[PDB]
Amino acid sequence: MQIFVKTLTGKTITLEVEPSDTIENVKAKIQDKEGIPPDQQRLIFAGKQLEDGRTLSDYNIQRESTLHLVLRLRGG
Amino acid sequence: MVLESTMVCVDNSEYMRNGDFLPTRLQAQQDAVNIVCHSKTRSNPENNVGLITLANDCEVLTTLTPDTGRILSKLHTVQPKGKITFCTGIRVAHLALKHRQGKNHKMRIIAFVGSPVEDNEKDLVKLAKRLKKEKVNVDIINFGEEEVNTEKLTAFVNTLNGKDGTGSHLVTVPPGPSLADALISSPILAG
Amino acid sequence: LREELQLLQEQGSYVGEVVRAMDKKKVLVKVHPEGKFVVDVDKNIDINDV
Amino acid sequence: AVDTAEQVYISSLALLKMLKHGRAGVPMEVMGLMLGEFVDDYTVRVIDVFAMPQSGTGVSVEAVDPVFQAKMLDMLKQTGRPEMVVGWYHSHPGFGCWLSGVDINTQQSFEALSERAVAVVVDPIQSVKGKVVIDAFRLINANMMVLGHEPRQTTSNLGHLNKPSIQALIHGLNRHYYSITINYRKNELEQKMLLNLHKKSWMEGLTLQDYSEHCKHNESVVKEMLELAKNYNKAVEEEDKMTPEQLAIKNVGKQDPKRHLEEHVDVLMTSNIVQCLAAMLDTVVFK
Amino acid sequence: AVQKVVVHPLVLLSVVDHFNRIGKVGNQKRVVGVLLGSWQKKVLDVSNSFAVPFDEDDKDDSVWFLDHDYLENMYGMFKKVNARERIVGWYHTGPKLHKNDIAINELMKRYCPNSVLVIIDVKPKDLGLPTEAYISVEEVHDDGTPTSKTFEHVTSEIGAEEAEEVGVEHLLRDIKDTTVGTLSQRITNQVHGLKGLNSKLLDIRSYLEKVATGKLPINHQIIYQLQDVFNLLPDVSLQEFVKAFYLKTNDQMVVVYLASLIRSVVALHNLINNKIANRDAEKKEG
Amino acid sequence: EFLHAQEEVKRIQSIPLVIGQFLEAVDQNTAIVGSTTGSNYYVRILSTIDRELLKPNASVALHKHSNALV
Amino acid sequence: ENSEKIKVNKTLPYLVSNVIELLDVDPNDQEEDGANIDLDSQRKGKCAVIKTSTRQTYFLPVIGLVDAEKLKP
Amino acid sequence: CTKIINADSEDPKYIINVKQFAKFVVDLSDQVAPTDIEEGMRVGVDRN
Amino acid sequence: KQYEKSENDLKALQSVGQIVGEVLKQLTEEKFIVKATNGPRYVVGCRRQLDKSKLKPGTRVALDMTTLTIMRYLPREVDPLVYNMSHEDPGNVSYSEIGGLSEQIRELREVIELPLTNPELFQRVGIIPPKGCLLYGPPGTGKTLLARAVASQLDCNFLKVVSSSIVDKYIGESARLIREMFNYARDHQPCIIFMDEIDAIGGRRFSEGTSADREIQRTLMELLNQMDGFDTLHRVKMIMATNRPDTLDPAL
Ligand SMILES: Nc1ncnc2c1ncn2[C@@H]1O[C@H](COP(=O)(O)OP(=O)(O)OP(=O)(O)O)[C@@H](O)[C@H]1O
Ligand SMILES: [Mg+2]
Ligand SMILES: [Zn+2]
Repeated sequence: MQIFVKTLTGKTITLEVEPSDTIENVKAKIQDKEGIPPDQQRLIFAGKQLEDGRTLSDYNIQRESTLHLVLRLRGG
Repeated sequence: MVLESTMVCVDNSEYMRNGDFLPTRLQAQQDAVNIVCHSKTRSNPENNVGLITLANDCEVLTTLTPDTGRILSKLHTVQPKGKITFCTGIRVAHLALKHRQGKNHKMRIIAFVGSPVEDNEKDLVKLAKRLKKEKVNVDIINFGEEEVNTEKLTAFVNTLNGKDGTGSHLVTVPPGPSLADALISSPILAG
Repeated sequence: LREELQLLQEQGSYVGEVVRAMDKKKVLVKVHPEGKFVVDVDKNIDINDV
Repeated sequence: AVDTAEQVYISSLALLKMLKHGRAGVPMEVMGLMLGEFVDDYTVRVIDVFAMPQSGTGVSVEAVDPVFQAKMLDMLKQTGRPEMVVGWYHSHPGFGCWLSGVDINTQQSFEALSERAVAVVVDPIQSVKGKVVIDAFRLINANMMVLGHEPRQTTSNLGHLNKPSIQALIHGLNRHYYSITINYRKNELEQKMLLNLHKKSWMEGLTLQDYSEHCKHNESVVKEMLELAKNYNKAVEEEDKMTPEQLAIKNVGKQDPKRHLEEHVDVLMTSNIVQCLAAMLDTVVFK
Repeated sequence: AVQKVVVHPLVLLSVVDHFNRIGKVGNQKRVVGVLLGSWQKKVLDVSNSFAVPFDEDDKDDSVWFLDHDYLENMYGMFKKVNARERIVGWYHTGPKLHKNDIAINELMKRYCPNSVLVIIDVKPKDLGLPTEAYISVEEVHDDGTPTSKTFEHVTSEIGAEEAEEVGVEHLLRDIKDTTVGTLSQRITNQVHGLKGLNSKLLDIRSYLEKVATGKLPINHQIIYQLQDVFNLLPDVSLQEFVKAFYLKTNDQMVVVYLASLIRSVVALHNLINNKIANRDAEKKEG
Repeated sequence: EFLHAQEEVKRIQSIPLVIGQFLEAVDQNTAIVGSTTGSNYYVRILSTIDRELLKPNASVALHKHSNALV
Repeated sequence: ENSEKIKVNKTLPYLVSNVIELLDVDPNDQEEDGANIDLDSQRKGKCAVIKTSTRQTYFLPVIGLVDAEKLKP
Repeated sequence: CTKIINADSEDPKYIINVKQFAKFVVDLSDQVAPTDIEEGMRVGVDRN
Repeated sequence: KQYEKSENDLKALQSVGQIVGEVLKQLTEEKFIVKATNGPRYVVGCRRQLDKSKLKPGTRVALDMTTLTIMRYLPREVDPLVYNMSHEDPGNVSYSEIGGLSEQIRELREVIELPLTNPELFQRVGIIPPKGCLLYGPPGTGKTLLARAVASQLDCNFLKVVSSSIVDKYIGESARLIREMFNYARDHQPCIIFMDEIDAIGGRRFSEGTSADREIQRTLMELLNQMDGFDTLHRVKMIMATNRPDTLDPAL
């Protein structure tokens, strides 16, 4: 199924996944399209923080719903 | 899903204070608001349900929010005392829906009137043609007691869904204190 | 006046103590408690003036 | 490629949010977002700035939960008009401006989605009143550092105008990032209304000044001005003497008359000429 | 109750940018927002603000809206991101004191007890200070209504800060009147404030437009001060107000006469300091 | 313009500031100080300091890295 | 991955020191977010004061790989 | 050049000592056995 | 649980040690002036949250390494020689075990136990109770034993001193302990100082034979001044013991 990954950068990323897929597989697919490891990524679905240990169906994420992508932030 | 925003206008007028309806007039319309805000949320998760009034003091009692914990808190000892002022009820309904986060939603308002109104029919028809230029569809549902065969409200709905509107209705009140869960089964089933 | 903003970042100069000079244009100078240094002279300083 | 004439336009509005958030938590490295409006491959415009709750250490500073980020941007779209994150900043406390080994790392995270995330340093200590030292940066590939190939293909006479500090040159400049020349977007929309709003008064001058004590203060200076002139009745008398370049190095322990003796003359003038003139207008105006 | 208010130039500026962001409506909008600050030592402080969504329709202009969820969460973020910061009241863009600002203050006083408002300027032309603030006082009193409530202006000025003084003095870089000597007072308040008294003489000339033709409420509590001003008009020139005026001119000018006498001798000692460097080098150098 | 550059020079008067002590001066606008790290230095000065507030045995501020008079 | 990263930053030159004192410091009042720091004063266990054998004293809020129970002045 | 206080079991982990500065925990190089690094013996040590 | 420890170890390795300093005075609201325990004096700033009014001249603070600004204030130190001099005695001997010299036991009780519990009687007569007293005699009569009777009574503010650990070969470290023992004594107001075998540090004086007894007479004259020089020596009682009091300084 298709999903929307709407970043904070005005940009919407489309991915083809399955409802039993883990979030770490979704962040792996973003790594295939962008080159960013899943530690540097945070996924937000309707104000909720997503965990890699559960699947899309545990958070009731379905076809073509909107995610939020915020990146990891550590300065020094 | 479909883009709307359901906006309820509760009735805290002073004619709704007795006990002719069985638990309370207040609590019976409250659970009617409780089940439709479960009907709009579960059919579309984007709709928030907040309440406004059309009394003498048109207050934002609860904010337009998707939570009902403020709605459930204020509707107890809500003090339904006040003179009805429906002539500004159009303005406090319409200007609220222009404060929404989306204008691409369908402007859908329900209105609960359970008191005798003292509006001018010449003033609301200027407000109805105002809503013709504002493209607003409102299903007005009558509760309580009123001037029976509701005066100025048949003439307002007709001047609401005019000019190819043809989709709004006027759910009138039966003058019998029965259970009001079956009275509002016609808006929850279809439009 | 506005040169000194780009002049004072130059590091300071040490101060030492001449003992005696020798052959081939060098002097023997000791620092505060730091060891004696065999250093050369600049061109604007005479050895017999030292 | 790029032309090293990048010319980042910022604002008049964002930099006060930069320094106030930068200085209220100054010795820790505070940071935030840059919410702006992209233009062409050459220039970029950053109009709005907001920070986040952070968690830090001495040498490192992190962020916390990302739900703050998306909810903040939703509220700024619905109020005003929507924008897009053009970059990010941080604040070296009293250092200067460079990318440290951890500052470079979260930049590397942000340059992936858009390749033009501007990295900005603000120092709210080095900035006294004038220079505000800012010096926005952006990474260069260390892969081309391995190639020995010099990037960025200079095609305009605009880049090599400001010279870098040696202390920023000790750090990664110029082996992993570069500098950008910037200026400020100024307009009568704002420039007229911070000038003609800040330093203004209403009665400070149509009023008199402690009328029994102003004339008393006209002796509180003149009394020691006698003996200060006695030093001026002293120091000229030791001239036609030892070569007054010597009279510069020698007189650094004590105060000279000559400079101090024209110091009070300005004070004993403007205290009097103002107070005499302002009194003689109220005779005309007030009846 | 409140001594005075202290406004930073940031919140002064943090309304103008929002006035630009809603400037595309064209027709009519007042900027109304939440004012944040921390009043201490009986002195009102103003630090930060934003603006809340707000609209207004002209027919029956008693219908306002404050999206309080936007007020709840964004202040909750601001209480998070600065716990020193809190609410101090509100503001509006204030051209001409619109009518809804009698109960906007009463709508949101359940947060701030002394919910102060601030009237700002978007088109600056004056000779005063173009920031105005009122306060809420109510009265069951003299003549008007059983329920009466009128706003009263507490004095206003723009406070500075060591952080932001770096910023604004870098952001000016424009025509300035620094080097305060004998001349800055002449132009900050002798050229200027005398014309500042114009628009206050002319302001009470504007209330005077009702002699037989203007608005129907007439005086009752406006003329007790105007009766006093011609009563407290100052003393005439007959007494030793003549004589003691010549007395102090005969004292203040003596100090100027001494100080100018010094000015001639000092530059004369400087004159020989150039005649020592003129004649003693033409034979030496050539 | 001179008054704008007059105040600009004090950006060197920032916060990581170390303490020496005045000893003497060779000439105009160049002096000899002794830091509290034991070693003495021959330093340049900053021009805006009134020179006539120096040498009983004066406490002075010194720059951190370049170590000049501040 | 942790035991690798600990092995990298457990590298053996060791400036040996002496434990002067082992604190009990309380959380501060008042702390705020935006410039929040989990490093200074959020817990009470444990801070300590050391003295290196280069005659240098240091404060530390975080002890490190060794806990606080088996340490003593 | 330095002076060694003691070794310890299971591991090299030598305790070293220098003239006025601190005491360190050090290791060998490849060019020497751990045999003739007995305790209380002066040894030469790189600066980094 | 083994993973949970290995994640705090990741959280450990971002912390940076902080320079321990000391506050000298306060120039302006942000200009502070401190001196490290390393060396030189520094001019420094602070945080805008950390109570710039409470930095009195005298207190002990923490600094940053990189930017060198004050991050935090701290209390006083307790110099772990004296902490390991304070309360490391598990001795439980008692007055029933000593026997034969009960006249002196009541005599010694009078300076250390009586006015600490009932001071109002001396204030009525008008005299001050004694500061301290010493115990001299032939070896092995119960001098060290009698202090061990008192030592099983206090346990937290009783300070036994061997009078030979207090000397070391550095410059001023021998006299730093005597300062920082009695600074610990005023902080714990009911307290007893015990000083066994003072003949090591006591001495008489000399005409300065060796270089060693230069810096011992400095260590001795710090003790003499801290007893009765410009300080109300209150609630701090001193007990001293020796085998031979021939070799004592008459100023002591
Ligand atoms: N009066 C006494 N009653 C019982 N036992 C005693 C008495 N005096 C001494 N002893 C025994 O003698 C031992 C030595 O005691 P202590 O160290 O106090 O002697 P001292 O007077 O301090 O001699 P020195 O000053 O030479 O050490 C103790 O262990 C104790 O058992
Ligand atoms: Mg003994
Ligand atoms: Zn940084």
